Amino acid sequence: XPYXPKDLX
Repeated sequence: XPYXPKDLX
């Protein structure tokens, strides 16, 4: 997604 860790996105 718009902000977070690599595998969240």
